[PDB]
Amino acid sequence: KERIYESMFIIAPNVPEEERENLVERVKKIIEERVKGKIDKVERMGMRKFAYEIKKFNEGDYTVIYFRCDGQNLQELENFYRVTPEIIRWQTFRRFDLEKKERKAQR
Repeated sequence: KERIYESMFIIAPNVPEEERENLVERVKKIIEERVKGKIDKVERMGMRKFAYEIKKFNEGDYTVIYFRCDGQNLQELENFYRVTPEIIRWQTFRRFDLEKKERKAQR
């Protein structure tokens, strides 16, 4: 069956908010068209302060995207992040807990 992932990415706070929203849209399209993932949820968490600096910023605009795919093209997303300096931090995780939960819901 398909695997469930989260990807959280943080946009630098000196990027205008409309450009921030466009970056979000670009990430969605990378997941849809390149990862070949189905998006389940986009959580726009908005601006949040860090414990200590990241790339010399003290805050950044958080988004988490929950998606499912076959796990074979995840590098498409990683490679988008690698070339996009406006995204100052990201992390992508397979959500085994959510896969287990779904199997449980189904029975």
